[PDB]
Amino acid sequence: HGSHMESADLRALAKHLYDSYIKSFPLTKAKARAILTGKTTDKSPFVIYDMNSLMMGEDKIKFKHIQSKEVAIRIFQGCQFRSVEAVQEITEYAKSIPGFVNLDLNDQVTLLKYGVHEIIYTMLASLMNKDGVLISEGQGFMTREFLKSLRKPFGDFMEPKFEFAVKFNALELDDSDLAIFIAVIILSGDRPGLLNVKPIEDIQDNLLQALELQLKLNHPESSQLFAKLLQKMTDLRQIVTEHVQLLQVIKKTETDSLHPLLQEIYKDLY
Ligand SMILES: Cc1c(C)n(Cc2ccc(C(C)(C)C(=O)O)cc2)c2ccc(C(=O)N[C@H](C)c3cccc(C4CC4)c3)cc12
Repeated sequence: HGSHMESADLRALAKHLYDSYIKSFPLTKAKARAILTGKTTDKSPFVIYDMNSLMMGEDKIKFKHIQSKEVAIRIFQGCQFRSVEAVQEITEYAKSIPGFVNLDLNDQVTLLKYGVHEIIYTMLASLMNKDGVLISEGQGFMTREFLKSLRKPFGDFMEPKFEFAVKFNALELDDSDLAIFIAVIILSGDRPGLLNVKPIEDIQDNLLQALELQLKLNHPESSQLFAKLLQKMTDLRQIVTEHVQLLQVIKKTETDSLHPLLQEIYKDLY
């Protein structure tokens, strides 16, 4: 429909959330895609396609701590070290969402608990194509087929992430669309264990309308793209369930997981 004063607010909200999306996250989908196509002035990332290429990229790494079994551990421990840094960047973006910090602190924890994994899955699509995924803030690129070649419990922990990304990146969403799409996931008013739901649903419905207005403007072709995104929010919860069910098996009937003190030692040291 036509414009008005309310449309001026949703476009300003979309820009405000976009400004926070650029600052909260260092590698946006715009630059992440520019690295994959080689059309960026930055150096080409190191490619990990076989076991031999992996034993050359680790020589560029500073540390050296964990045999064909230590590979599946170091690789898994790697994204675990980015997942902990992910929450740092996701929380800063969540705090920048207008009205999130005014919620109850117990709800802010509950929204971030069940929602951070879906954002990790969502933003992971911005870093990967049909061949591999960008790792270490665009410094490396690990092949999808190489992640399949890992040991049996670890050859299937990245594949659900690639299958969702191929269907998700087929929508050609940009940083402006993904900015509003993440906030809607954060402000999911039906997270198990919320205190005040009404103030959260007001923000989500406000973010939903700012998202639908964004998609109608930023995507003239392909109607019902807003309905396609809402189905992806339902797909993520099914994928996170299969991921958290697989993560508890590798952390209890496989690895030791990383020690709590060692993780903070590696964070502040390098
Ligand atoms: C498997 C893997 C993925 C898939 N990546 C991409 C990735 C991007 C972005 C995200 C988030 C969630 C932040 C996102 O933006 O969506 C997640 C995963 C990686 C990024 C870096 C590394 C990694 O080993 N680094 C260094 C070398 C490192 C740092 C500390 C400790 C160690 C080893 C214990 C000694 C290694 C691994 C991976």
